[PDB]
Amino acid sequence: PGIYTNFKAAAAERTKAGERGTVALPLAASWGAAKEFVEINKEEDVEKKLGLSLAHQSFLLLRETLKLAKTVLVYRLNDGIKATATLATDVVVTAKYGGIVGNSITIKVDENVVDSSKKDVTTYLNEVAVDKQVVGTASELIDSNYVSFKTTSTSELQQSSGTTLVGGTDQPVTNLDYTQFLVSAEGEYFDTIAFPVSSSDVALKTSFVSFVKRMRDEQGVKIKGVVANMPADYEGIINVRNGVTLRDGTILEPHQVVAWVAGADASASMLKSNTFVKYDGAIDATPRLANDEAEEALQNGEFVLTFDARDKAVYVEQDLNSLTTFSKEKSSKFRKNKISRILDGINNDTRRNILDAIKERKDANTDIPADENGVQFILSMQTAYLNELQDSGAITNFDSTADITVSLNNNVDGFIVNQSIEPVDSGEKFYFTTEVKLEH
Repeated sequence: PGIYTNFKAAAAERTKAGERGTVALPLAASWGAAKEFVEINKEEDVEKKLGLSLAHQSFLLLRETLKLAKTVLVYRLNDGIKATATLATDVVVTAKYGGIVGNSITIKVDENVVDSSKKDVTTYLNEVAVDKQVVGTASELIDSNYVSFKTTSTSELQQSSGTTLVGGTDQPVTNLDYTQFLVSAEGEYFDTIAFPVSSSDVALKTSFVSFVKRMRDEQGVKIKGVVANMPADYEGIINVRNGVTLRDGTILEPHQVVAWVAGADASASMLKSNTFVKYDGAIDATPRLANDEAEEALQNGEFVLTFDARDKAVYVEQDLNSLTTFSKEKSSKFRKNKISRILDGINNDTRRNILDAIKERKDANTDIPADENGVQFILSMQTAYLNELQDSGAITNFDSTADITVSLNNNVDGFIVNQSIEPVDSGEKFYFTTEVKLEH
């Protein structure tokens, strides 16, 4: 227990096999917070939080993401009119959220059998009860995750056989909504973010790539972005090239395939790449690419899917990112996602594990001092982490001596952690320096 085991836990979490990553996915639904995220891990979550079944057509992309992602943070792009209706006598009942899902809501108020002085106000959603309240007066009605009662002066709860709400509607998705999605994305913890925007508007795709560039190289949060046909020449973006065709015959354009790829990158282990990973459910890659086109594509940092007629399944040609223009600073190695996932991860954990210890030592009233003892402490901690990654086989040739160093922020108000790590298969140690401030 305590900080220590947490640091090892971190690295251990990085190699653990099984359900993984959580990906932020923008979608349009007919029910929900609107301009806010919704966390879903189980199929039930979908219906309970968005009013429809996960099998609905509205969640096509969602399902594709869930094919490999453990968690999906769906953001409602749109919004809509809230269904309404007047119950018995002046009892305005409006749906909680906006959207056509409110039109499936229906309140049936009867008389109480265990007390003739009260009424049995129940709310239905598609002929299935979801909220029942046994109240005496209109005021005793407490708002639910489905309705909102408005008690007025002339309020009289008359028995009703079944009055249904109406007027629910959802306004189509505007390009503005996608911008707001990137804004709310700042306050969410996810591994990968998908941008299934239509290949039409180029501006959006650009503003998306910028958003990712900031998050990573400016805010320090090393996340991955996925867009279709968008050579951002940046190691933080995956450029999906082609699409696929599912068994049921449905055709998925590359801008849709991103949904899957997002979950694919988000679930990938630090030890395993995504090359030769099959796209479960896809019977063909449309369009297909000839050897020269493919070899060409890869050369340009494109994430391509190829159909293997032998095993009759489609798989990832190579887990690469849009980065093409390399250099002294960041070598070519940075295009290969495997090497990147290790690096990104490391850094990411370095900063969070340090922050946790900070705000944890503070809760015990033993704040980590900005002196030599503080440095040593953190150094010793990160070291445990680093070694763990070596043991789990994520990184090799790690010398606790000249590979990790910690110092003061020059303003003695934070810690600077410099480290040279080497991802398993890649003869090259990379230099990484993360700064953590005692008070953010």
